[PDB]
Amino acid sequence: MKVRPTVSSSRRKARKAHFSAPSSVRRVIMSAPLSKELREKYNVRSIPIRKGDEVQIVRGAHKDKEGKVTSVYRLKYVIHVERVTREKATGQTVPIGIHPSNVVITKLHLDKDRENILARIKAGREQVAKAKGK
Amino acid sequence: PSHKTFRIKQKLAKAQKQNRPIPQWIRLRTGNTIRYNAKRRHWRKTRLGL
Amino acid sequence: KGTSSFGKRHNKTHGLCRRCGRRSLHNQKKVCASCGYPAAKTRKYNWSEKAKRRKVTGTGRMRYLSTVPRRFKNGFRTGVPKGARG
Amino acid sequence: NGKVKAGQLWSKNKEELTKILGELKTELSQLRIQKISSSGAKLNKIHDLRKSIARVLTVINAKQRAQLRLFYKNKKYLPLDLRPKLTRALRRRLSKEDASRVLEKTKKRLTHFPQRKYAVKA
RNA sequence: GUUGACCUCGGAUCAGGUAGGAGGACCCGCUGAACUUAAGCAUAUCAAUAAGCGGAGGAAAAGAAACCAACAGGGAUUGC
RNA sequence: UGGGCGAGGCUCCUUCUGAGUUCCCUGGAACGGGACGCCACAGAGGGUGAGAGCCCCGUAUAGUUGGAAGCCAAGCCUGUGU
RNA sequence: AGAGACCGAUAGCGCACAAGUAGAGUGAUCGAAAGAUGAAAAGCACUUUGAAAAGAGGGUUAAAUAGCACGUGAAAUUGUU
RNA sequence: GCGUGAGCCCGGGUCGAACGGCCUCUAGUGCAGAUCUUGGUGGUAGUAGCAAAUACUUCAAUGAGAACUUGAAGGACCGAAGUGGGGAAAGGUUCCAUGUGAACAGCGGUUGGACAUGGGUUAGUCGAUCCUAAGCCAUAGGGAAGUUCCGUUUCAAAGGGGC
RNA sequence: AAACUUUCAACAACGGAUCUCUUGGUUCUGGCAUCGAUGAAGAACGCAGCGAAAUGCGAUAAGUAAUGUGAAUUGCAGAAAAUCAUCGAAUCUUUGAACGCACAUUGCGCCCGCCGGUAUUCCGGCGGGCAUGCCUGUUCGAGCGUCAU
Ligand SMILES: [Mg+2]
Ligand SMILES: [Mg+2]
Ligand SMILES: [Mg+2]
Ligand SMILES: [Mg+2]
Ligand SMILES: [Mg+2]
Ligand SMILES: [Mg+2]
Ligand SMILES: [Mg+2]
Ligand SMILES: [Mg+2]
Ligand SMILES: [Mg+2]
Ligand SMILES: [Mg+2]
Ligand SMILES: [Mg+2]
Ligand SMILES: [Mg+2]
Ligand SMILES: [Mg+2]
Ligand SMILES: [Mg+2]
Ligand SMILES: [Mg+2]
Ligand SMILES: [Mg+2]
Ligand SMILES: [Mg+2]
Ligand SMILES: [Mg+2]
Ligand SMILES: [Mg+2]
Ligand SMILES: [Mg+2]
Ligand SMILES: [Mg+2]
Ligand SMILES: [Mg+2]
Ligand SMILES: [Mg+2]
Ligand SMILES: [Mg+2]
Ligand SMILES: [Mg+2]
Ligand SMILES: [Mg+2]
Ligand SMILES: [Mg+2]
Ligand SMILES: [Mg+2]
Ligand SMILES: [Mg+2]
Ligand SMILES: [Mg+2]
Ligand SMILES: [Mg+2]
Ligand SMILES: [Mg+2]
Ligand SMILES: [Mg+2]
Ligand SMILES: [Mg+2]
Ligand SMILES: [Mg+2]
Ligand SMILES: [Mg+2]
Ligand SMILES: [Mg+2]
Ligand SMILES: [Mg+2]
Ligand SMILES: [Mg+2]
Ligand SMILES: [Mg+2]
Ligand SMILES: [Mg+2]
Ligand SMILES: [Mg+2]
Ligand SMILES: [Mg+2]
Ligand SMILES: [Mg+2]
Ligand SMILES: [Mg+2]
Ligand SMILES: [Mg+2]
Ligand SMILES: [Mg+2]
Ligand SMILES: [Mg+2]
Ligand SMILES: [Mg+2]
Ligand SMILES: [Mg+2]
Ligand SMILES: [Mg+2]
Ligand SMILES: [Mg+2]
Ligand SMILES: [Mg+2]
Ligand SMILES: [Mg+2]
Ligand SMILES: [Mg+2]
Ligand SMILES: [Mg+2]
Ligand SMILES: [Mg+2]
Ligand SMILES: [Mg+2]
Ligand SMILES: [Mg+2]
Ligand SMILES: [Mg+2]
Ligand SMILES: [Mg+2]
Ligand SMILES: [Mg+2]
Ligand SMILES: [Mg+2]
Ligand SMILES: [Mg+2]
Ligand SMILES: [Mg+2]
Ligand SMILES: [Mg+2]
Ligand SMILES: [Mg+2]
Ligand SMILES: [Mg+2]
Ligand SMILES: [Mg+2]
Ligand SMILES: [Mg+2]
Ligand SMILES: [Mg+2]
Ligand SMILES: [Mg+2]
Ligand SMILES: [Mg+2]
Repeated sequence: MKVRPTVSSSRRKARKAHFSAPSSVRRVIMSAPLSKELREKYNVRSIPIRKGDEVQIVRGAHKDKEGKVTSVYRLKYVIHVERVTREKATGQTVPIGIHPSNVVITKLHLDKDRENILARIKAGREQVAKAKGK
Repeated sequence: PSHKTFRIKQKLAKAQKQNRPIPQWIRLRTGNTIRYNAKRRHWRKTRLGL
Repeated sequence: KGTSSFGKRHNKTHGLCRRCGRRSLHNQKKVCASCGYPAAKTRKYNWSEKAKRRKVTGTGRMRYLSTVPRRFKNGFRTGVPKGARG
Repeated sequence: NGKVKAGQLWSKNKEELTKILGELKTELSQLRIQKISSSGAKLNKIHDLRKSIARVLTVINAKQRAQLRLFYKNKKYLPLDLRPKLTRALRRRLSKEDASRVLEKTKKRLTHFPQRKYAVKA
């Protein structure tokens, strides 16, 4: 249950914020879990998804399909996975939009920025665990 | 009339430039709801007030 | 009167006002029927709430007035973030 | 050629910038003239040229205003654009020292009888 | 005698400043109806209201008694 | 009776947050049903292909990473009676 | 900024939409109608008849009697049997 | 199927995401009328009608389709106070070229002032601009609680020529 | 007997009720005090690679600088972030209390300075100025209003 006066449990406000969030907020909204191996390696549970990540689909009709994230369409709150596609009437191939929360990240695109992120998350989680274990 | 002021001529220019159908690629955008130009004006239908 | 007299309608009582843009500037009186130009004060009456709200603040761009709340929130500060190029 | 980064403009003298600006202006101006009569996808380079011109103008203006503020330091009167723009009422209200000025009569009794720190035991 | 003081009154794109408009829910004034009620209607009522005009702020206004009282006396203003 | 510090505290900006997507059935899709687990100072809310605490954002708690220095302040240091 | 024993597209502000908009008036002013395919356009390739609009096959979809005259689809009124 | 009844329940079809019973609480709570409001739809009814301005015809081309497109020919009208050639007000792109499905042109339409895509307005001499008219608005002043009213040269220290 | 009319039923039409939904209203509560001659509110006209409107912006025009984040935007094209957040530096057309005089005119002037045309005088280009009421001060003045030599 919410307590803080700054937090609001209004369904209307929550939906408005979600569906009119700017691109930077949509980045955080479109987070995906890490695989078990990456989670053990980095002590990080979830991260915002990025183009060039390798993911495995764990929900929907395309379960168990793996591939590289080729586009993160924030405007449509979906991602595009390599070879996870569909055919139009003309036979032309179009990507299928997958929500990032329906996939798991099996391999991460890592550059100092993507990593300062992981170090911050790991340090925060470790500190919180230590403080709770005091 | 042939005799026009610059202000009147400028406003006629603006009306002429606004008198057009909407671009086709607009209707292909995600979340688009514009079907047609709803503010279209014709010299025989609706009189513009100068 | 009626149809035959409507054919003599080829003059203009009102032209375009420079202040409000409406075709309400009386061409002979040189006074705007809407905004009261050229009087300094904008014409406004309490018996027309609709007319008041058609031109109250917020119905236009608010080119300058929309930036005041942010400057107030930050305290009308000056200068640059400690450590800025330039 | 193409985009001009603002990072590489802060070290150049006004003259250097104005020169770059000139080239950009010509390039942009020509881009239009050339585009109209030719299939140049560079009809997108006009956005880059316009933004580069804006960047150079911004850098020149910022340098000139910094120099002017340095010049008008410790001067009683400085131009209105250099004067701070808080608010009309804020600029009109009394200064801190004038608002805090008190009479000598008030100052004497404030010196000798201020609000004390006290407690009352139960 | 003229200049020179000082007294008013002026000139100047003189040096530096200030006011206008917006907003006006609330606030301080001015001005000010009639419908209505009275089973009619004129005093009255609506109402010291609506409309009109001037002037502010985050509150405004009021305010440290030419007060209340008549008591064994209270003690600036405001609000419930 | 004048001046100056001032620990320490309250502010402010900023980093960070627990737990299933395990098995079976239906379904285009489980976020439904059944079985077995976990977290809970968090079972507010929202999204995700159907009613999701544990898929994601958030949610609770005082904390914490780094920073600016806005306030208050125990107590100190120091002038001096024309 | 947070809420509700409130209203739920003829309701709720005139306005859930390019609404004080479109439009009317010389003018002061007056002032609407109008939300919903589907999880995803996957928004029907191709063949055939037709001048065309379209039809008939065929295809997509869980579903096309969900086909941009799109959720459901009443009555008045109408056609066929 | 139940109930005297308002109604309640079930079967079948359609459909696609929420909903109901019981006891309390609550109300913007029950429609045939109000020349009720908004919206939709009928009979009338393929009906009234589409009859002022003298009037059309032949061949050919185009086209899916031609009385009202075009060419040629014929027959006619307006008959210089024109159905002619140009302007003022007013309109604002209707002007020109190309193309054209639907809608509009109360019949049709291959045509169009329609729709769509592109073009088109060149001034020292033509106008505006300059002048003053009826008149309007300032100023000095004087009224008015005031929005403002009068005032236009008036109870004003109101300017321009040279070395 | 058909047709026609009517009644009943199935299917198909017409129409948009019903159900469910809701980035919207409405009402209450809490916090805050910040427009403008340093040119506001409002109006006009423009600005995108492909836009008419809405939104945003002002010839630096769907925006520039700066800070933060950290890889997009997306209808197509393109390229090597962003239609991102924040926002302290700037730009900010014609107007508008609107300020040289006007304005139903993109009208007509004056002053200063620079650059050209043989130029203090005319013409052209560029930049900066010229409203009113009032206050303080400055300077130049008027008056037998008045004071001494
Ligand atoms: Mg007449
Ligand atoms: Mg004026
Ligand atoms: Mg507007
Ligand atoms: Mg001066
Ligand atoms: Mg002044
Ligand atoms: Mg005022
Ligand atoms: Mg009576
Ligand atoms: Mg009576
Ligand atoms: Mg009576
Ligand atoms: Mg009274
Ligand atoms: Mg009043
Ligand atoms: Mg208070
Ligand atoms: Mg006060
Ligand atoms: Mg006293
Ligand atoms: Mg008292
Ligand atoms: Mg979490
Ligand atoms: Mg299955
Ligand atoms: Mg759901
Ligand atoms: Mg389950
Ligand atoms: Mg949930
Ligand atoms: Mg409504
Ligand atoms: Mg409706
Ligand atoms: Mg309405
Ligand atoms: Mg009109
Ligand atoms: Mg619908
Ligand atoms: Mg099928
Ligand atoms: Mg159906
Ligand atoms: Mg359906
Ligand atoms: Mg339907
Ligand atoms: Mg029926
Ligand atoms: Mg559904
Ligand atoms: Mg009722
Ligand atoms: Mg009824
Ligand atoms: Mg009845
Ligand atoms: Mg009706
Ligand atoms: Mg009828
Ligand atoms: Mg007939
Ligand atoms: Mg007849
Ligand atoms: Mg006939
Ligand atoms: Mg005839
Ligand atoms: Mg033929
Ligand atoms: Mg004929
Ligand atoms: Mg005749
Ligand atoms: Mg004849
Ligand atoms: Mg004649
Ligand atoms: Mg002619
Ligand atoms: Mg003629
Ligand atoms: Mg005229
Ligand atoms: Mg033509
Ligand atoms: Mg043609
Ligand atoms: Mg017809
Ligand atoms: Mg036809
Ligand atoms: Mg046609
Ligand atoms: Mg043809
Ligand atoms: Mg046209
Ligand atoms: Mg001439
Ligand atoms: Mg001229
Ligand atoms: Mg003159
Ligand atoms: Mg006058
Ligand atoms: Mg006077
Ligand atoms: Mg019967
Ligand atoms: Mg229908
Ligand atoms: Mg409903
Ligand atoms: Mg401005
Ligand atoms: Mg000026
Ligand atoms: Mg000035
Ligand atoms: Mg003139
Ligand atoms: Mg001249
Ligand atoms: Mg020269
Ligand atoms: Mg010159
Ligand atoms: Mg100039
Ligand atoms: Mg001076
Ligand atoms: Mg004198």
